[PDB]
Amino acid sequence: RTCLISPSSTPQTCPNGQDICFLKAQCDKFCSIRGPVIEQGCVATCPQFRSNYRSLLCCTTDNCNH
Amino acid sequence: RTCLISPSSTPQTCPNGQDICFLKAQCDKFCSIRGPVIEQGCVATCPQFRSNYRSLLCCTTDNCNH
Repeated sequence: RTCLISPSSTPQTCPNGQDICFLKAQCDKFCSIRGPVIEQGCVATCPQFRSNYRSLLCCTTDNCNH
Repeated sequence: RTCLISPSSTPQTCPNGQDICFLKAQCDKFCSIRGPVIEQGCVATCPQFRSNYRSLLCCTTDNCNH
């Protein structure tokens, strides 16, 4: 499908297998002052939820990861 | 924490030990007369991604499940 991409959050077209879009907010040792580290794009699966995240969003819809 | 709750989406403090809130949405047959079934609450572990799901948001912050 198509999903949004990180930095700029624009559209990009997945390859076969990347049927799912995601938005992932994760925390470094400096989550509290910097903020979480965001990363969106095309995944093939929904990444299992690491304790360090402020949140995961996994959606099958184009550009749904926003 | 206090997470948003399904039928009505009023905040409710997770039973001590449940810190992550989630928002789920899948379609059923009336997925065109109403839209997807939306279920939101408190959990222990973020739910397993499930193919037949329109979306699944797992966040750890108050009433974020929205």
